[PDB]
Amino acid sequence: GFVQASSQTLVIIPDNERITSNVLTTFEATRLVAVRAQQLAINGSTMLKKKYSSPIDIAKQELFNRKIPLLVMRCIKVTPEGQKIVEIWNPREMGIPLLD
Amino acid sequence: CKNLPYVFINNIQERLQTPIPVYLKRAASLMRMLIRIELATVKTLNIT
Amino acid sequence: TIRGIPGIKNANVVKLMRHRVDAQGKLVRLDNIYAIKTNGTNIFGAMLDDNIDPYTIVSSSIGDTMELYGIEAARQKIISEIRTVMGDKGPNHRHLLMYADLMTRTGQVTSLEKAGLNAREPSNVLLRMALSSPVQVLTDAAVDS
Amino acid sequence: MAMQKLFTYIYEFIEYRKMVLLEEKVPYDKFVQMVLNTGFFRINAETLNHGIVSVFIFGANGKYVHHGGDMRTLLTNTLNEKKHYEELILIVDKPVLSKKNILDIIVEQRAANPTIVINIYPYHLFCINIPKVSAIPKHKLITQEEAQEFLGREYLQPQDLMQISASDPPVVWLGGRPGDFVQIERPSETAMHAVVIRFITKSKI
Amino acid sequence: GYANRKAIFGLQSCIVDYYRRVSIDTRLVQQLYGEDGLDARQLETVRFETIMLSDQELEDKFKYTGIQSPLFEEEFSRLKKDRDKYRQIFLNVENFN
Repeated sequence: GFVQASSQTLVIIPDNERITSNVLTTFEATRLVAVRAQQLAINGSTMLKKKYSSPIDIAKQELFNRKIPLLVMRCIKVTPEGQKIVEIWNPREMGIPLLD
Repeated sequence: CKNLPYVFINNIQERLQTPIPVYLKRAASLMRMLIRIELATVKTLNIT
Repeated sequence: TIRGIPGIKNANVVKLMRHRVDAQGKLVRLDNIYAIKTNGTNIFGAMLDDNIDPYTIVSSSIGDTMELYGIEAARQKIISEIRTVMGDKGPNHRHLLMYADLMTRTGQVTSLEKAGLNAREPSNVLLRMALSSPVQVLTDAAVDS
Repeated sequence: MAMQKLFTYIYEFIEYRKMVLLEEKVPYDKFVQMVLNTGFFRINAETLNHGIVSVFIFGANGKYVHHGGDMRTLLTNTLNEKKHYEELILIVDKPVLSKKNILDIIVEQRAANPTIVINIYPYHLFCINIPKVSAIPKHKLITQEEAQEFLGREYLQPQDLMQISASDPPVVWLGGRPGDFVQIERPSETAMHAVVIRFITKSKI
Repeated sequence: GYANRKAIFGLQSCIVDYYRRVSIDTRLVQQLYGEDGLDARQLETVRFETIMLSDQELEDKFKYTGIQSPLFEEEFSRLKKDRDKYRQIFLNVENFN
């Protein structure tokens, strides 16, 4: 039979209708820093001003200084008509948890 | 205290003052209760 | 039956403390209250007695509570009975809430055995294969598609 | 002493469900006399939407619970009576719930009468005022529009909610049917109280 | 180990979603995690002062009489209602245990 599931269309909730929190979870901040540190290990191209000798410190400082070039997508629902309703959050405009 | 349950949603809906689900009002009941005791007028006279 | 209610072997007399609001609005813990802690459960039998308060029958049996009171009372009964086993170093209340809410989410009290898993997540073949017996679970999955 | 408790709390059950009694209430002695001789007692009540609800209390030694023919005859003649029936409550002793033949007559009368709700309940379900039991949280039926608004805000389907049987004693005293939603306000030792919404499913018997 | 492995396989699918609910892939197990939405590592034991007080000690300690405005009649009235509701709920919990 039709094993292949049909393609989905990405439905982005307008920014004034988002229901999830404006504060990053510790999981999300850790994921952002890990992903960005791996990207820097790939390229090394950053807009951070101060010099750091490791990708991890550059990633944390980019998150803390609100310069991280990543977006958080929170998948809210998969409609059985084909839509994938998600929320897009900008970590540069979000609260940052206690990463100590 | 009236805007306390918006901790469970976000600051966008708090600014827009959208309706709050009933189960989220109930989840802020102990913190609403505690704040009204510890921030009572008789206890906050020396606070600007 | 010559005397007593069926299902209960021994009935003791215990002293317990309860709170109450006075006419002056004060909450006072009353220590001079005598209960009957029985040996064996029959909620319906104790309910039919005119010497017992029927609205405050506290059975330790989840199945007895589920049958007579419902799933929401049985949820509170699972919480209470796990608390008793845990003791004084018992976990936070929200971990007891997690057991009871899972065990009662279908409207009936399911177990943490392979029968309860099949009742809550029947289509999760891989989870059910990992628990107890893959060959049996795999055989039904292939047959049932 | 199930008969004595039933004689009071069945009428408490009728009042809690917001119905008007149709016959004059007889005293308890002739209630037991009619249960022992006629084999059952019949209580009729009228709902706000003019539906008629009849409750049959069957004695534990009566013929209707031991012989399926008598039960089939009684149900056939009562359901053929020209009344605006909407709900029949057949209160039987607990062991009767394990008799396959009686339940077979029950489900066959259901099949022959698709628009009439037929329910058979044990004794203990009407031997208390179930809502006033301390261990039972506060149950309340909610409308389909409110439930739809709640589910729409939550991006949920009715099949994702926690579910509750229609034979649950609080739901029975509410009169909840499968497909309905019951909001339960329940005590919490973490938040001092909580609210859940459950989806009412089919009765087990 | 026997009880640990059976408890984990029955509960491991319970995961917090974006509404702070606990569900099994779509199906609600809790409308809100722990009914308060909190982490167990972020809790402090705190005493609520009004619970044990009488009607007169409550009005002596918490009713403000410096300003003769109807606001403070309402502020104290909300203190009694919270006090009464707390007593009602947890006295009932004392009943079924």
